[PDB]
Amino acid sequence: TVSSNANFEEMKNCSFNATTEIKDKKKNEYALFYKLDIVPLNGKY
Amino acid sequence: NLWVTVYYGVPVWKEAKTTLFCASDAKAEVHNVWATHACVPTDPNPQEMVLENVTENFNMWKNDMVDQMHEDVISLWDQSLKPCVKLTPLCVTLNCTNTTVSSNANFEEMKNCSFNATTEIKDKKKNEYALFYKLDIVPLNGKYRLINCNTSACTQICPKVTFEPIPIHYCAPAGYAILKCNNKTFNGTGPCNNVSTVQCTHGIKPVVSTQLLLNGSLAEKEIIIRSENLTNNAKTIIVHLNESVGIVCTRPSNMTRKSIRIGPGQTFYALGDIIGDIRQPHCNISKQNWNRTLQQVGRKLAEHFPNRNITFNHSSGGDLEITTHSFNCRGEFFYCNTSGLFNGTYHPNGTYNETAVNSSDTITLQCRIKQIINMWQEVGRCMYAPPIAGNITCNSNITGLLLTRDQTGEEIFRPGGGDMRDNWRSELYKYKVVEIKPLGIAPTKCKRRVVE
Amino acid sequence: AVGIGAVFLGFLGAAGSTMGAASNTLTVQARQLLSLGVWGFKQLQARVLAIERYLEVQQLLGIWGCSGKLICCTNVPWNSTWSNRTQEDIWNNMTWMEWEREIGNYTHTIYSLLEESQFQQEINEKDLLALD
Amino acid sequence: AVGIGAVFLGFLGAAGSTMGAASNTLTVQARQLLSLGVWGFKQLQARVLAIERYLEVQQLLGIWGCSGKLICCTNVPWNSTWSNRTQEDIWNNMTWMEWEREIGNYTHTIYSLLEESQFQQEINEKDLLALD
Ligand SMILES: *[C@@H]1O[C@H](CO)[C@@H](O[C@@H]2O[C@H](CO)[C@@H](O[C@@H]3O[C@H](CO[C@H]4O[C@H](CO[C@H]5O[C@H](CO)[C@@H](O)[C@H](O)[C@@H]5O[C@H]5O[C@H](CO)[C@@H](O)[C@H](O)[C@@H]5O)[C@@H](O)[C@H](O[C@H]5O[C@H](CO)[C@@H](O)[C@H](O)[C@@H]5O)[C@@H]4O)[C@@H](O)[C@H](O[C@H]4O[C@H](CO)[C@@H](O)[C@H](O)[C@@H]4O[C@H]4O[C@H](CO)[C@@H](O)[C@H](O)[C@@H]4O)[C@@H]3O)[C@H](O)[C@H]2NC(C)=O)[C@H](O)[C@H]1NC(C)=O
Ligand SMILES: *[C@@H]1O[C@H](CO)[C@@H](O[C@@H]2O[C@H](CO)[C@@H](O[C@@H]3O[C@H](CO[C@H]4O[C@H](CO)[C@@H](O)[C@H](O)[C@@H]4O)[C@@H](O)[C@H](O[C@H]4O[C@H](CO)[C@@H](O)[C@H](O)[C@@H]4O)[C@@H]3O)[C@H](O)[C@H]2NC(C)=O)[C@H](O)[C@H]1NC(C)=O
Ligand SMILES: *[C@@H]1O[C@H](CO)[C@@H](O[C@@H]2O[C@H](CO)[C@@H](O[C@@H]3O[C@H](CO[C@H]4O[C@H](CO)[C@@H](O)[C@H](O)[C@@H]4O)[C@@H](O)[C@H](O[C@H]4O[C@H](CO)[C@@H](O)[C@H](O)[C@@H]4O)[C@@H]3O)[C@H](O)[C@H]2NC(C)=O)[C@H](O)[C@H]1NC(C)=O
Ligand SMILES: *[C@@H]1O[C@H](CO)[C@@H](O[C@@H]2O[C@H](CO)[C@@H](O)[C@H](O)[C@H]2NC(C)=O)[C@H](O)[C@H]1NC(C)=O
Ligand SMILES: *[C@@H]1O[C@H](CO)[C@@H](O[C@@H]2O[C@H](CO)[C@@H](O)[C@H](O)[C@H]2NC(C)=O)[C@H](O)[C@H]1NC(C)=O
Ligand SMILES: *[C@@H]1O[C@H](CO)[C@@H](O[C@@H]2O[C@H](CO)[C@@H](O)[C@H](O)[C@H]2NC(C)=O)[C@H](O)[C@H]1NC(C)=O
Ligand SMILES: *[C@@H]1O[C@H](CO)[C@@H](O[C@@H]2O[C@H](CO)[C@@H](O)[C@H](O)[C@H]2NC(C)=O)[C@H](O)[C@H]1NC(C)=O
Ligand SMILES: *[C@@H]1O[C@H](CO)[C@@H](O[C@@H]2O[C@H](CO)[C@@H](O)[C@H](O)[C@H]2NC(C)=O)[C@H](O)[C@H]1NC(C)=O
Ligand SMILES: *[C@@H]1O[C@H](CO)[C@@H](O[C@@H]2O[C@H](CO)[C@@H](O)[C@H](O)[C@H]2NC(C)=O)[C@H](O)[C@H]1NC(C)=O
Ligand SMILES: *[C@@H]1O[C@H](CO)[C@@H](O[C@@H]2O[C@H](CO)[C@@H](O)[C@H](O)[C@H]2NC(C)=O)[C@H](O)[C@H]1NC(C)=O
Ligand SMILES: *[C@@H]1O[C@H](CO)[C@@H](O[C@@H]2O[C@H](CO)[C@@H](O)[C@H](O)[C@H]2NC(C)=O)[C@H](O)[C@H]1NC(C)=O
Ligand SMILES: *[C@@H]1O[C@H](CO)[C@@H](O)[C@H](O)[C@H]1NC(C)=O
Ligand SMILES: *[C@@H]1O[C@H](CO)[C@@H](O)[C@H](O)[C@H]1NC(C)=O
Ligand SMILES: *[C@@H]1O[C@H](CO)[C@@H](O)[C@H](O)[C@H]1NC(C)=O
Ligand SMILES: *[C@@H]1O[C@H](CO)[C@@H](O)[C@H](O)[C@H]1NC(C)=O
Ligand SMILES: *[C@@H]1O[C@H](CO)[C@@H](O)[C@H](O)[C@H]1NC(C)=O
Ligand SMILES: *[C@@H]1O[C@H](CO)[C@@H](O)[C@H](O)[C@H]1NC(C)=O
Ligand SMILES: *[C@@H]1O[C@H](CO)[C@@H](O)[C@H](O)[C@H]1NC(C)=O
Ligand SMILES: *[C@@H]1O[C@H](CO)[C@@H](O)[C@H](O)[C@H]1NC(C)=O
Ligand SMILES: *[C@@H]1O[C@H](CO)[C@@H](O)[C@H](O)[C@H]1NC(C)=O
Ligand SMILES: *[C@@H]1O[C@H](CO)[C@@H](O)[C@H](O)[C@H]1NC(C)=O
Ligand SMILES: *[C@@H]1O[C@H](CO)[C@@H](O)[C@H](O)[C@H]1NC(C)=O
Ligand SMILES: *[C@@H]1O[C@H](CO)[C@@H](O)[C@H](O)[C@H]1NC(C)=O
Ligand SMILES: *[C@@H]1O[C@H](CO)[C@@H](O)[C@H](O)[C@H]1NC(C)=O
Repeated sequence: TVSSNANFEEMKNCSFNATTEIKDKKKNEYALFYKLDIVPLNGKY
Repeated sequence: NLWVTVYYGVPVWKEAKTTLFCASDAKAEVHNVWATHACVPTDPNPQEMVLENVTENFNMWKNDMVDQMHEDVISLWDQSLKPCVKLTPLCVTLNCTNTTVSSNANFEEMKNCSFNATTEIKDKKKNEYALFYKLDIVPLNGKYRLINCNTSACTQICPKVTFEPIPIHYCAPAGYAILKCNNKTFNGTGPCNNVSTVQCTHGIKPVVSTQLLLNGSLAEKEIIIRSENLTNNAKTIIVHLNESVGIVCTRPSNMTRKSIRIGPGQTFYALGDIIGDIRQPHCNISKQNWNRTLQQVGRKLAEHFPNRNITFNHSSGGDLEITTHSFNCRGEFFYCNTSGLFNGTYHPNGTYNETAVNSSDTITLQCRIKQIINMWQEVGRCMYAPPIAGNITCNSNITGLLLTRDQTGEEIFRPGGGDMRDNWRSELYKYKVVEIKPLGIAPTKCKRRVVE
Repeated sequence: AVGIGAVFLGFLGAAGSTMGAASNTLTVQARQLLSLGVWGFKQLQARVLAIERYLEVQQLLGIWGCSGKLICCTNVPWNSTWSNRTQEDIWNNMTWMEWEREIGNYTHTIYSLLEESQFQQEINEKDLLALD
Repeated sequence: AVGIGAVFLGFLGAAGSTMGAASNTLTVQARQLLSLGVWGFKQLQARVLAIERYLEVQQLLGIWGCSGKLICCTNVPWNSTWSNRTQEDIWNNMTWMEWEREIGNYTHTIYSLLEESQFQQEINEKDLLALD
């Protein structure tokens, strides 16, 4: 989401739990990935 | 008439750059980091010839030998650390607290840290406790974590290998030679009128130190001062002593070595507990041997800096790796607070008779232990030093000093290990690899005969 | 002072002496020529380096006709431009190191002349053997 | 029994025969001299080893003046201390292996003499050609 632009179905805002510097703790992080590098599942990728 | 003739095997040499290989006496499964067992035996009595009527220039600041073997050490260290455990799983929350036992009052240097460590089987986890020094753990917003968790995975030294400083000889191939100077008052750069040719060098012990050169060779005639540009204060100064001063350093404590399992096939050793009282490490230096030694070097500096008061002060500060005198003792990394050593100044005019200072007086020092080390002044590697059961004691001799200079009147000299390469420059200052050119052409009256 | 036969001298000996005196110690220098781990690679690189350096000198000697001769005369004459000093002051007043330094600029020209001269010594000799 | 020309014999042949008989089979031995993976390193180590061994013998031959000669006479005389046996019993009553074992102790002394003698053969020859 941001304010051609209509055809935005090539990059998706993916969020995941990424391990921090310490193994036990995990924190949420977000990054953009192209549609050619991620596949869906039976609504997660 | 004169004719041209060709001579083979003339005594002519030209400066060149070439590779070198190690050579050391047989020693004897025993494992060594330097792999001296793989080095070539040198000789009982190597051949050395003293040349005459020859003068050759020397320049140790542009010597490839120091640059060459500098890259050898890091490769050797990297070579031996590949088959060793990695301490990535240890990056877990630490529940540390004051150690309790029945000086002892100042116990804020080691904490009893507890954490959940994975057993042989991955799913199960059990609680374990170990002792860690204050310098290797940092707090959080009341828990602690290892310092290296956010920088890089830090490996472990396998206890099987020992990294004591075994002397080694760097020897060149055939067709090349190493030229050795013998002038007792030879500085870093200048002509040498007593050059002697040798197949290769003498035993050189690789020692890692910052402010003081230890258990090394001594100057013959007098104190030698070497520096590429003395007038420039941005370059380090190497001092070689003709009289050495002994140093005794120890970590007096019997600390049980406890093996902790952190994963399948992975096990690392830590400090178990303390049997007795808490007592800090220390180093002892005789007062007279240091006061006199700083007296002799003081007058030597007077010639280079005439009619200038010379004073020796402690290091500025900042990072602990170079501020303190870092060295090794049985595999334990020390960091000694060197502030009381440089607490005096030389007066060019005055009386300095040594009998005034009382004898049997030593200079006690405060030193701290850091078992997580990053080497070569680069954050790209680490190594966890395992502990040793019982108390250790290492005795050595101070050989040289690494000082730095920094508007009128008093001249301030401070200790500092600006670069690691200067440690070996004090040993290879009198060596130079050279290439042989046995071809010679000169005129003569002899003419080749042609058969008709 | 007792005498040394010059065969007992060490490597690079007589370097600071006169050229004529050093001409009697050529043998000792010739003897020293060709005397998985990290050390093995460096040692292996050293062995090939020694072989390459020795073979470079022998290759030049073979073309010049001094394949095995330690001291060999040639037919090309000496040019005064390369050196102007007399024979007396060359063999008895300076060392080999200074001499090579002086004429290091003309080394390329002399090397080509020896190859050209010796090659000419072969074709004309062959013509003489064809008259039988 | 049909005759073999001694050129058809294999490597190390005639080792158990007399020294005189084995002197006619020197050619065959000379021919065999200089005939990323784990194997490559060992194979590479083998190639350099063969070159080093072959060059060591040739270096000694060049100094002695037998640069290319397979059989070469010299000017140094033989010492009775090194060997006391007569010529008849040496070339026709024992093998080369026994001979080298017998005189293995005196090899160092003989080697130095050849260099000293041959080196002397060069300087005096040079003096003769300077009279033109
Ligand atoms: C120009 O420079 C020249 C070179 O410096 C110089 O020549 C030298 O002169 C001095 C002064 O005259 C000589 O010093 C004497 O040395 C004796 C020992 O010599 C032997 O050992 C030497 C060192 O050997 C090590 O280092 C070598 C380095 O290349 C290695 O090759 C060796 O393998 C060996 O390495 C081992 O040891 C190292 C540490 O030592 C170690 O790092 C290494 O890893 C390894 O373990 C050798 O160089 C020397 O070799 C020469 O001589 C032998 C024959 O002897 C030859 O075969 C060699 O080919 C070579 O030519 C020797 O092997 C000392 O014992 C001697 O001490 C006595 O004398 C002094 C002064 O007189 C006294 O202060 C001292 O106390 C001793 O006297 C005491 O005892 C006696 C009883 O014995 C008693 O009567 C007396 O009253 C007193 O109480 C002395 O120091 C030096 O040997 C000369 N040569 C060399 C090469 O250094 C020359 O003068 C200069 N001037 C010019 C040319 O004008
Ligand atoms: C500058 O140079 C000095 C001079 O060498 C160094 O001081 C020596 O350092 C070495 C290495 O640290 C010390 O060697 C150690 O000695 C210990 C005690 O040895 C004595 O006692 C035992 C019995 O306890 C006797 O058997 C022995 O003969 C001695 O009488 C040893 O316990 C140590 O053993 C280590 O090596 C063995 C080898 O197999 C291993 O199995 C062990 O596990 C262990 O790792 C070690 O050998 C030596 O004592 C020091 N003093 C002297 C006079 O040599 C300085 O350390 C050095 N400084 C720097 C910064 O380089
Ligand atoms: C060999 O060993 C001797 C002694 O064992 C050492 O000599 C000592 O050196 C220190 C350092 O200089 C002396 O300590 C003091 O140094 C002061 C330097 O002056 C500056 O700093 C003061 C600090 O307040 C400033 O006020 C001043 O303006 C300067 O900026 C001196 O000023 C001190 O003098 C005072 O004490 C002496 C005591 O001896 C009195 O006689 C004076 O009147 C004055 O009150 C003081 O000297 C120390 O005193 C020296 N001890 C002696 C001489 O016995 C050598 O340094 C050491 N060798 C080496 C190479 O270090
Ligand atoms: C991608 O998604 C993340 C959330 O997973 C967005 O992050 C939030 O963005 C909003 C609006 O920009 C902020 O108000 C929040 O504070 C952000 N939260 C976090 C945890 O980052 C991110 O903006 C999205 N980016 C795009 C390009 O769509
Ligand atoms: C990331 O971690 C968070 C918690 O740290 C997870 O949040 C839980 O997700 C499960 C999914 O089965 C829910 O049942 C819980 O109710 C969630 N808890 C909270 C507090 O929200 C999250 O599922 C993890 N995964 C992702 C992709 O965010
Ligand atoms: C460090 O802390 C651990 C606990 O995390 C201590 O271990 C306990 O010690 C007490 C008294 O010595 C025993 O009664 C318990 O049985 C121990 N429990 C475990 C799980 O070890 C340990 O003693 C402390 N060590 C120091 C030096 O303070
Ligand atoms: C180690 O593991 C134990 C359990 O195996 C953990 O104990 C739990 O810790 C959480 C912390 O959020 C508490 O909420 C639970 O109540 C604890 N359970 C029990 C039974 O004590 C412990 O936190 C882990 N970490 C450390 C450092 O011990
Ligand atoms: C250098 O140090 C000397 C002493 O080590 C200083 O000598 C003293 O100087 C002060 C003046 O600053 C005089 O009052 C004293 O009388 C001097 N001492 C003696 C024993 O006479 C000297 O001043 C310092 N500075 C310079 C430039 O030399
Ligand atoms: C004795 O002390 C004097 C101090 O005056 C030293 O010489 C003087 O040093 C100052 C340093 O600021 C110079 O300005 C003077 O010019 C010097 N005096 C002379 C005459 O040149 C002198 O070096 C000391 N003696 C010794 C042996 O060091
Ligand atoms: C030379 O050394 C002697 C050795 O003691 C010093 O003499 C001492 O001086 C102090 C202070 O004046 C006295 O308290 C001692 O009683 C003296 N002892 C002796 C044995 O005489 C002397 O001061 C030194 N010379 C100096 C500093 O110039
Ligand atoms: C250095 O100072 C100490 C101070 O304890 C001196 O120790 C004295 O030594 C003498 C002779 O051994 C004893 O009679 C005294 O009782 C000691 N003093 C005590 C115990 O307080 C030592 O002598 C001094 N150094 C020198 C060289 O005199
Ligand atoms: C950490 O140690 C303190 C020591 O008093 C203890 O109270 C606390 O419970 C420990 N942490 C956990 C999670 O048990
Ligand atoms: C450890 O001892 C120091 C000494 O003053 C004290 O300040 C600190 O609070 C103690 N820590 C714990 C956890 O008791
Ligand atoms: C070495 O050179 C210095 C000067 O550079 C000279 O004073 C000394 O005597 C020389 N050493 C000798 C001759 O042994
Ligand atoms: C070293 O010695 C030479 C000759 O004795 C001298 O010219 C030079 O200034 C000295 N210092 C340095 C840094 O080279
Ligand atoms: C060391 O050199 C200093 C220079 O002043 C001299 O006073 C001292 O006697 C020398 N000591 C030795 C053992 O050579
Ligand atoms: C040392 O550096 C200073 C910096 O200006 C320069 O003036 C001087 O010539 C240098 N001396 C050397 C390189 O010997
Ligand atoms: C340290 O403890 C061990 C084990 O109890 C003991 O053998 C050793 O003697 C102790 N250290 C000292 C200095 O007594
Ligand atoms: C070092 O000096 C201190 C000073 O009190 C002393 O307590 C300690 O025993 C000394 N250590 C030695 C001589 O090993
Ligand atoms: C060293 O000790 C002195 C006092 O002994 C202190 O002032 C200084 O801050 C200390 N420096 C370091 C790096 O520990
Ligand atoms: C130098 O160290 C060695 C071993 O540590 C020791 O034997 C020797 O006595 C020391 N040198 C001096 C002058 O004390
Ligand atoms: C020496 O070289 C010069 C330059 O080519 C040439 O002119 C001259 O003829 C040469 N001398 C002899 C004797 O050939
Ligand atoms: C043989 O060697 C001995 C030992 O040196 C010598 O005395 C003798 O003269 C030598 N024989 C001949 C013929 O030179
Ligand atoms: C050497 O040979 C002679 C005859 O060839 C003989 O008389 C003599 O005994 C022999 N020497 C020895 C030591 O056998």
